[PDB]
Order: sequence, then structure tokens, then C-alpha cells
Amino acid sequence: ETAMLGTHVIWDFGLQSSVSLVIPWISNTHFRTAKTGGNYDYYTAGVV
Amino acid sequence: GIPAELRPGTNQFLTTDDDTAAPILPGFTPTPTIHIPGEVHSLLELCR
Amino acid sequence: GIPAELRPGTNQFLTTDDDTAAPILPGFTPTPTIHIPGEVHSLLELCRVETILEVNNTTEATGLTRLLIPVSSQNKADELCAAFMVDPGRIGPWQSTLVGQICRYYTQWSGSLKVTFMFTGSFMATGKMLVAYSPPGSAQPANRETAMLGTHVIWDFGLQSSVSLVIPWISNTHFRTAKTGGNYDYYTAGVVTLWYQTNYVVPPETPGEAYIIAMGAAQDNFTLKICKDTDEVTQQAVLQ
Amino acid sequence: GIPAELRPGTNQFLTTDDDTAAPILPGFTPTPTIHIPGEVHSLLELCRVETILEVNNTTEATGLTRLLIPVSSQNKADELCAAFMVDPGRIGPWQSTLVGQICRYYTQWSGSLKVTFMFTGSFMATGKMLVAYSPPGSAQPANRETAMLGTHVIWDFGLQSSVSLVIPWISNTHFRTAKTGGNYDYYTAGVVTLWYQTNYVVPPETPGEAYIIAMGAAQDNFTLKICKDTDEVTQQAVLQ
Amino acid sequence: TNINYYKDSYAASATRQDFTQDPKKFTQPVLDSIRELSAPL
Amino acid sequence: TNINYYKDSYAASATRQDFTQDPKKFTQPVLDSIRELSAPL
Amino acid sequence: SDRVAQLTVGNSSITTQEAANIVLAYGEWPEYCPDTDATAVDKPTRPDVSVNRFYTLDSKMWQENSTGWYWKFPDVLNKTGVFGQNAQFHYLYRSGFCLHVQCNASKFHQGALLVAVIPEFVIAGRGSNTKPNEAPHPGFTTTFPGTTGATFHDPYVLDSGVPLSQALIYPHQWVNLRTNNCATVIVPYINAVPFDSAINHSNFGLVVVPVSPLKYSSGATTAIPITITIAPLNSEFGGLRQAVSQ
Amino acid sequence: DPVEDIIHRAISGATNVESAADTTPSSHRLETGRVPALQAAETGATSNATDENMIETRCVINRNGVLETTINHFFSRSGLVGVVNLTDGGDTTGYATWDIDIMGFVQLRRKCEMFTYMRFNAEFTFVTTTKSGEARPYMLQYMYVPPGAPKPTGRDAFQWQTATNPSVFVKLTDPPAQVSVPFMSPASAYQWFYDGYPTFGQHPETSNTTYGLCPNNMMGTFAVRVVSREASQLKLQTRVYMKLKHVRAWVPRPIRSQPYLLKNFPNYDSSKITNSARDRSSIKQAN
Amino acid sequence: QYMYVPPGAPKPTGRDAFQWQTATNPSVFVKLTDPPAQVSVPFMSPASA
Amino acid sequence: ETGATSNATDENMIETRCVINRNGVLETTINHFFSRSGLVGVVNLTDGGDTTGYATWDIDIMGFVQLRRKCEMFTYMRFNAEFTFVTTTKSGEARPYML
Ligand SMILES: CCCCCCCCCCCCC/C=C/[C@H](O)[C@H](N)CO
Ligand SMILES: CCCCCCCCCCCCC/C=C/[C@H](O)[C@H](N)CO
Repeated sequence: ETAMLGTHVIWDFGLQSSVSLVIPWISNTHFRTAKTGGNYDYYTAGVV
Repeated sequence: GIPAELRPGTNQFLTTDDDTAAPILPGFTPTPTIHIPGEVHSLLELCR
Repeated sequence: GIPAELRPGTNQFLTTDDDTAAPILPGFTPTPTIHIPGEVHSLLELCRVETILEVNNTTEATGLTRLLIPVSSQNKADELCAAFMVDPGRIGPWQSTLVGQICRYYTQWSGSLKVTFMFTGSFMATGKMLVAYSPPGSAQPANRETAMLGTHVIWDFGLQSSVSLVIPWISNTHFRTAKTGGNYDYYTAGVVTLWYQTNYVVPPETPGEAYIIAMGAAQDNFTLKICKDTDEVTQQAVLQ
Repeated sequence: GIPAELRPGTNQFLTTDDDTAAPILPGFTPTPTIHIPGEVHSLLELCRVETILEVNNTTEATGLTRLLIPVSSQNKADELCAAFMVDPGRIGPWQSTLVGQICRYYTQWSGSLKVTFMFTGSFMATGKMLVAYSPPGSAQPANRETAMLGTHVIWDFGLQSSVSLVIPWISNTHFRTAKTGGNYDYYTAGVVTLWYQTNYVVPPETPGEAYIIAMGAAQDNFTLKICKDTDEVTQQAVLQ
Repeated sequence: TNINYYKDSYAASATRQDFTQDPKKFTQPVLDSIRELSAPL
Repeated sequence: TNINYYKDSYAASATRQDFTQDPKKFTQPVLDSIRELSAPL
Repeated sequence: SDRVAQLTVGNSSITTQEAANIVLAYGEWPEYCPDTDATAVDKPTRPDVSVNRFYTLDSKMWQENSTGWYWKFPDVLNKTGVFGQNAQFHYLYRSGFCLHVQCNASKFHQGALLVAVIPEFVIAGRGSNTKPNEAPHPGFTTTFPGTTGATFHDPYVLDSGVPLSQALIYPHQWVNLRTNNCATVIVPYINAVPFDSAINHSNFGLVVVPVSPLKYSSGATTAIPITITIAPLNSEFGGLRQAVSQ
Repeated sequence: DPVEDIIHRAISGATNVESAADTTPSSHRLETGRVPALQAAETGATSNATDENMIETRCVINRNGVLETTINHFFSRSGLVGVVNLTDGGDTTGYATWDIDIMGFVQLRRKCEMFTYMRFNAEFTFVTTTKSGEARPYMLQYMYVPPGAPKPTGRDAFQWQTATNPSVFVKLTDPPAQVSVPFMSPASAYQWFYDGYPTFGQHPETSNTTYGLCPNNMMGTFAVRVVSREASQLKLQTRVYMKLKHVRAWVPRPIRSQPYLLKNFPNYDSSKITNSARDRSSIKQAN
Repeated sequence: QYMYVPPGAPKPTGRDAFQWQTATNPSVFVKLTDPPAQVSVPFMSPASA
Repeated sequence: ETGATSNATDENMIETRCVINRNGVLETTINHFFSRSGLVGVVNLTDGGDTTGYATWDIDIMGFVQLRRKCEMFTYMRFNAEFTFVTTTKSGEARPYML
């Protein structure tokens, strides 16, 4: 009920067994440095 | 309202009087008629 | 003043009379109207809509099982699943439909009716049913070699689980009075029976007993007339 | 004579019925009219005019002090000066207004109202007040950090001592019935509160307590309907 | 389109309705026009 | 060709009849038109 | 082609394999209130993507004896999301809803649910008492159950004293385990007034009633959850004030 | 232009149909993949299967009229919405008061409750008589008391001066009294079902009696007395009939299946549930 | 009170019965001293004659 | 102080939408406000008591309240009038006597 508040897709097993979740670019800065941890958690993209 | 004066012959029921009466079924269309042979109009046909 | 003569029908209150009465609020403009979706004009729209029809009644089934009729694997071939009389104004299955409740405010009815059956069984179950309509002149058929002699449809469980049996308008008179029983059996419409065409086949490890939901409505030739007051409701005393 | 049939509604006297009656003076020409200034046509003109509104009631203030509400230097900041509910047809402040008396002859009302505050303090006194209108859904705000969440005006004592708080028409229904209390609280308009924005500052050797006169009226969208008979006056017996 | 059954006009009905307003005489009876968007004094 | 004896229109009679039907909104409230002769699914 | 389908609103998306078409209630789309129909003079706020989007509620586990459930829409969403916060700070509310019900099951399961949107759905008291002062009244939490929903005592009358067989006169869709695994209905805003309070008034209810019961064979999956997804659509708010949740 | 995203029908239509639908001649069809019979009831759309497609029909030009089924002829019939008992001689008393509710009892209530919203005018007719049915030349006063107007507190009260409240003076031997009423709701339609509360605040789970009530349906009070200074000794009963005219109806709904227990509330008794139908002997035997 | 009861409508079971509310069944209220009551009836047969 | 009421409107004070108002202003005209009839006097006649035989009522519409309070919100009124006489017995009954 919290996780629905973000971008999500409801996917139904069937013929055509694959689904695609796109995760849009959503960041204050134009770029994100790939290094993480420490004070570089500033750049974390999110959790899926 | 419009002035009026009632006359003799008020509140009398004359059985042969030709008038209109209030309809009991508003918006009523009767069963459609069909051709029945032998329609009579005057009794003189019957007499001849 | 203008001479005038009063007639019979003076000082009478006819409840259906169409007249004008003195307004109690001079110079009154009502609250402006707004768009509300769903405006209805005639009751016939209301009639054409399919509504749940109760077939199973008996003394059993309690509340909601009355809507369902069972289908199951039959040992003896050519067996009768269910039946009922198709007069909508008669006490019976049609009282649960909304076409059957709206035709109880009216004396007579004319038009074609349609009955819809939807099969709620499992995807892996198959079968064929025969639903037939027999115009009057006899009681319900004893066997389906008789029932095939009337209007019928042979229906095959599959994708698209619903079928529609239309029951054409077939009567000597243009209209049929909704009252039945007694000498009003003259107006009986007929009986619709529901037969097993072949059987009800199911694979192993799958439920062997299923349900057909039944449905009813009217078509564009269906009309009513002579509006009366319905008998479905009663009141013992004033309602506080 | 011409045939005719009498209907229900014969020989009834409907007090609001619009008819003609037989004149008692044939060939009567009335005294010629002359120009009298101040002719009124609709009561809405009468409604738009601001009238003294009583806020202070209590058991005290006697006759004319009821019209005034005090403002004075406050030790604790962010304090509430006065409040009242803005329903004009409800018993309360609006009974002293002439818009509130004319809306008691009518069942319903729709439109925007405006409230005017004029500051009668001395020329050398300054201050800022916050007057806010809170649409329904809660009792009056406890603190003005809540009261700022509604429609409000921040007003500054100065030359041009009057300010106008308009209270827009904000209701689900097009009209609001003037009756209140009980289940008619459904129609409550809201509460208008009057807060100290900063403080009331005064130089030395000048009165430290002043008065704000309050005022009320209607705007050009304000209308009424369903004229009734008012409850403000009673009579115990015939008046000799 | 009203009707009078007598030749005395005062016996008639509510006659014709009318819509007329000039609250300006009660609301703003002032000799110097105050523009509504500008300071009064 | 009806008549109103008062200037308040709500005092009138049944006024004029009318014939209007769009059962389509109750019967078929579906966003993909189903051709009546073809398979629904 | 018609079976498969995908919705989208806001940042949320739904895909369905086995769906059967879509129901558009009363043949009208949700709209903003026109200038002629409007009454309140304030400028309403139109949040769009922050409000309009799919919200998923907790799931109901459907059991062989299940009697059905119901919800009230400008209720379930009052305490959840940004939609819920606008609803508590605003006195006036208007919007339509896009509604989606989802129940999976195998080709070896059988049963049918009736999904229906029934405007101004008023539950009733259950008892034989004819005296108005001692008569039972159906609780607060039974009338506005909130997100968790409430269950029928006797679904045959829909708790309204009205036959369920005629519930097909309402915008409705069947979810039949052999045919489709989901039901979808779009509801325009309907009411006698242009705006109405969200916390006091419930425009319409939803009813999922298991007409034909749930039946399967030993060894099949027993737990069959039911999940509902609702998208407030084309929303409007007005009459801003402090938060009132009750 | 500086930002792009700020830069941004129905389904069917109504056909005027004066008479019932006709029928066109059809013949046998044998071919594949054309099947008017197979329908899907899951889609929520009713069967579009017609006569002409299912079996062979003749050419029938139908003259049967559809007019009598319009909602505007369906409510054109008058019905009894209330009955008020007045005894002028008993103790003090002297007046009778009746709060206007057309839900008072059944037949007309059950009709109006198959629509959620109704806008319309009304015509009230007052049939007054003695408990014995006889008529006597006494004059009566019927005063309508809109919401918020003070109610009569006695037979001699000043409330009856009626400088504003519309009144009807009629003698008891005369024909019934009849008046037209406009649409007086503060909303745009009457609504017979309101799910919600009239006020904000707490809502106990013990006594909810506030629930269900719609203030927009409260039209106030109808009062009646007999005009004299001395109290007459008689008993009297006033039946109120109303035609319902210029009617519009929205979002229809099902009829009441169960007997009505209360006037303002849709309560029923859950032990007595009627199972609207008639019981039968098994299935597969029709009468 | 003269109430017409079309075929299939429930008949009055007593003077106080709810049958007399007449929300549908057309009625005629007339005092006994007044002129006779008179109404028009259409052709109501389900057949053509 | 100027004696003129506030000319501040809605559109100027806060942000408003476009509202086209269909509400009628007609019912508030003075000519529909007095169209309602009211009781201006009541006169008691006893023909049997002593000699007497007649009743006299000097015409004043200030006789009592509700209608008086309405007409006194204007200083000057010009108008026509329509009088209606409802007569009955002290018991309320009617009897075929000519008056
Ligand atoms: C001289 C007496 C005239 C009386 C005029 C009153 C007319 C009232 C308006 C029509 C009735 C409105 C519909 C009634 C609503 C419902 O019955 C209840 N208020 C809700 O339970
Ligand atoms: C057959 C009887 C007809 C009576 C006709 C008399 C009409 C009188 C003219 C209208 C009333 C004039 C207004 C009355 C003035 C005040 O009530 C008092 N004179 C002042 O206190």
C-alpha cells in the first residue's frame, strides 16, 4: 500500500510472458555519478 | 375571473347529450385495427 | 356575464385528469438544472436491460442459490435440466427480473422476449445444451424429441460462454393480459425447457457440477399499455 | 349556454392567487403621481447597503456598546480578537443587519457576502489585523496558523480606516436554506475570525483601548427565493 | 398577454413584470465618483 | 396548442409529449462497439 | 486484440491478458465542471498527475463460503495518497473513477463474481423493529468501512432490502473464471450538485458478490485473493481550509 | 511554447421513435463465422441478438404505440402521500401539523424509489371529511410553512395571519382544494437515497439516526385548522393527493423487494427475508 | 370514491385497505350531493374488436 | 466614512473562475413581495345581543403585526388593493344567512 504510491505496473501472467518496467529518469542533477556509498548516497536512483 | 351566469339545464344529466368527458387514461393508444369484412354503417342496409 | 351550463362531471376529482392548478408561489424561478448522466425518458429502456432471473425456487437453496441452476454429468441420455413458463406477469421466475416487475404496473404486453444463459463452469468443461420454446396448446414436453418440434437453439459451451434464446412474439391477439390463471390461461405464452443435447464432460480432477445463470429482457417490439397499480407490495398500517 | 365543467380548486381562496376582482368605483381616476426621489424596485438594492453588525453581545455592553468590539495592546502574540458564524439567517450578529432581516422573509439564499471593518481608534495608533473566513468542516480555528489556511486578508490601520473582506460563495448546492440548527447544519456557511496580525501599538499619552465597527452587506450575485413569513416578531393579542 | 374584464384598469392583475435596478443611488450616493480599484481618499 | 391561465409556467399541464430513446447507454455501455452479427470476443 | 489491453494514468499502468472489453458507465466520460454548471466562485485546483493515478487497496481472500464485500469510493482514498490529503484540506470535491477488479484462477477453478458500481448506495439496518426511535442503525464503520472494506451479512438483498437479481441495472461487469480474469468500469462523476464534500458524502459504492460460489478440486491452489484498483480520474478540489478528516 | 506539456464525444445518441419497432423478412443462413446467437454476458452489455437474425420472420409493420410508457405519463397519476387527523374539540389542541414527506407510505414511494434523482413539479389535492365521512359547512385553513417559518402554537396564534406564508381557505362542503407547486429543492434534483451525513463531526456506532438524511428534501410543514374563535367539537381527517408533473428521472435503480419497516429509512427484518419469487416443486416441472 | 381496477390489480379487501391509495388505478372522488360523475373510456380490448 | 458602501467585488479580492449565473432575481421585486394577502382586520358582529344589530370597523391596515411590519419598511407607498371577506360563526360553521 506504500509501494503503490510510486511508479508501478500491474502485470498478468499469460501468453506473452514478458513485461517491461521502464524506470523514468528522475533526478535533480542531469547526471548521476556511478560511485555510491558514503556521501555519494546523494545520487541513489531508487529501489524497485 | 371571466364573468359568467348559469342557466336552466345546469347539473342535469341528459342521456342523449353529446359532450366530452374527462379521459381516465392519459396517453393511451388503442390496439391497432385490422380489416374485418362486413362493416355496417347505417341500419338501412340491414333493413333492405 | 357569459351564459354557461354545467355538465355531469362537475366537482369531481379524477386523479389522472390533466389540468392546471393555481400556483402558490408567484414569480418563482427554480434552481437551475445541471447535467446529470443517466437521464431516462421511457421505461422501455429500463426493460431492455437483462436482469438476473430466478429459476431454482423450491423450498431449498436459501437466498442466493435460487439464481443458479445445476448442470452435471448425466448417466441416462436426453435428460431435462430445467423448465419454466415464460409469462413475465405470472408468479414465478420472472418476478426477480426487472422486466417482470415493470410489466406488473401494466395490464397488457406485446413483444418479443429474449433469455440469456451464461455458463459459470470451469474452462476445461464442455457440453451442449438444447433450449427450446414451445408455444401453447400442451403442458411441457415429456421428452426432447417432442421439445425439438418448437423453436430451439443448440448451444455449445466454449469461449463466449453466453447464448441468447429469442422467443418470438407468437399470439393470436396483438396483446396479452399479464394476469394469468383461471380463464386467463387463454393468454399463456408458452413454456421454455432446457435439455441436455449431449452430456456434460469434464477432465479428471476438475469439479463435476456446475451452474448456468439465466437472464431475461425485452426487445424493441416489446410494448405495454393500460397502466395499473401493482400487487407486489402491501401495507398493514400507516408507516411512522 | 356554453357547456362547462367545474374542477377541483373551485370556491377556494388562495391568498397568493393572481386574479382580477370587481372594482368598487366605476370610472375612477386616481390622484396624479409626482416625482418622489428614492423609488425602490427590488429588495436587492436594499440588501447591498451596508448596515451596522452586532458582534459583542454577551450579557454586558447594554444598548450601544454591543456594536463595538475592543482592540488593545496584547502581551501574548498571535491572539484572537473576535469571531462569529457568517450565516445571515441564523440567530446572532446578522440579526442587527438589514441584509439579515430581509433574508428572514425568504427560505433560501445564494451569493457572495462582504464584511467591512472600520477602525475608530486615534490617528496615532497603528496595527495590523488578520480577518479570515474558514469554510465548513470544523469548529473555529484554535490558532491563527490554522486560520491562515482559509481565505483571509491582512489589513493595516492607516489613512482609509476601512477594509473589505469578501467571503466568496462556496457551497455544494446552488442555494442555502436560511434555517440552521439540527440537521440543517448541513447548510452552514462557515466562521469568520478576526486575529491580531502583529499588535496594537500606541504612542505615550494616548488611549490604549480602541474599537472596530463591523459591517455587512451583499453583492450582485446574492439572490433569494421562496418567500416565507418571518419569525422575528410576535403578537399576543389584537392591537388596539 | 394578460386580460382585463373591466374597463377600470386598477382591477387588473399583476400586469407585466419588470427587472430594474439602480442600487447606485443607495450604495454610492457620492458626488465624486470613486473608482473601485483606486484609493478612495 | 395547450393553454396556460397563469404567468407561472410550472402551473401548466403535461405540456407536449415526446418520444425519445437511447437504450444504447443502458443496454450497451461498452467502449468497443460490438457488431451484432460477429463474435464479441 | 480485444482481449488484451493496457490502461495508463499518472505514473501507474495496468496490463491484462484475459480482460473482456471495458465498461463506460452511462455512456459518458468524466469531465471537468463546465462554467454553466459551476456555482462556487473560487478557482478550483486541478492537480492531475499527483492525484489521478491507480491506487491498489489491500486484497480480499475469497473462500468457498464468502458472502461478498463492498466499498465507498470518496472514502477508501481519503486517508491514502496525495488524493487523500487534498480531500482533507478542501471542502469541495468532484471527480470520476476508473475502476479495475482482478481475480486470477486456473482453468480448473470455477465460479463467478458480480462487480457493480451502484450510485448512492445506502446500507440499511437489519431488524424487525418498526418504532423509529428503537430501530437499529448500521453503525459508522459499517457505512464508511474505509480502505479495509466491509462484508455483506445477506448479499441476496444487498443489505439494501433490494433484490440482487436486478443489480444489472447498474453499470456492471462479470468476472468469470473461465472467461476473463478481471473487470473494468469507468464511472463519470454523478450527483445532484456540481461539487460535494468528500469526507461526508459517498457518491457510489462498489459491490463484489460471489454469485456462483468458488469450487475446485483437491490439490489445486486454495488461496484465491481478490484485488481492486481504483484511479480517481479528472479530479477537482475547492474550498481550501484546515485539514478535517472526520 | 516555452513549455510544451501545458498545451493539452460520449458514445451514443438519442433517436426519436414514435412507434414500436417493425420486423423485416429473413431467410435461412448457412455459412461460417457469422453468429448472432453467441453473446458474452461478462462484458456487461446486453444481448444484441434480434429476431431477424435468430429465425425466419415475416414482414411486420408494427402500429402499437409506445407513448404510454414515458416517465412523464407514468407519474401523471395521483396518489395519497399523507393523511392528517384534526380534532378541534379534544382538550385544547385546535390545529394539526403534517411535516411534508411523500415517503409516508407505500405505493407512491415504491414508484419514486426506482430512480435516484427526480426533478419535477407537483400538484396537491386536499380531500377533507369527517370521521363519519359526512360533510358539513365548516371553513378550513390550509397554511404551508416553509422551512424556518414559525409553526402555529395554537388555534388563536398570530402565525395564521399569513402575510407571507401562502394559505388556502376552503369550506368543507366545496370541491377539493388543488394547487400547483414548483421545484423547490436548493439542489438541482430531489434524491431519494443519500449516502452520507448532513453534518461534520463524530458519528457514534450506537445510534446513527443522523445517517441517511438529506436536508435538500425537507420542504417544511403543512398546517391546518378550522376558522372560528370558539373551539368546534368535531373530528376531521384530511387526505393529501399529489400529481407529479413535468418530471425528469436519472440513474434508475431496482425496486424494493422487502416490506418497508420505517418511513425515512430503508430498513428490513433479516429473519423474514421474503425471497421475491414463489416457491415451486423442484425444477423441470412448470406449474 | 370510485376506483377502477384493471385486470390483475389487487381488489380492495376492506374499507381501510391500502388498495385505495391509488397511485396507479384511476379514481373518482365526488360528493354525493354533486352532479353525477362522468368519464371517457378508450377501447381497451387486447384484440381489435 | 464617505457614506458609500464598499465597491470591492469578488474578481478583485481573490482568484475566481468563470461562472455564468442562471439564478433568477424576479421573486425579490417589491411587486411580488406584497402580492401575498394578509389579515388587516377582524370585526365581531352579534345580531342577537340587546339591540346592536350592526358592526363597524374603521379601516386601518396597521391593526396588527405581520403586514404592518412589512409596509413600514418604506415611508411612501402607492398601490391598489384587493379585499377579501371571510365570514363565519363563532363555532366556525356556515349557515345560509345573507350579509
Ligand atoms: C398549501 C400546501 C402546499 C404544500 C407545498 C409543498 C410541496 C413540497 C415539494 C414537493 C415534495 C418534495 C419531495 C419530498 C421529499 C421527501 O418526501 C422527504 N423530504 C424525504 O424523506
Ligand atoms: C366594500 C369595502 C371596501 C373597502 C375599501 C377601502 C379601501 C381603503 C384603501 C386602502 C387602505 C389605505 C391604507 C390604510 C391606511 C392606514 O391603515 C391608516 N389609515 C393609518 O393608520
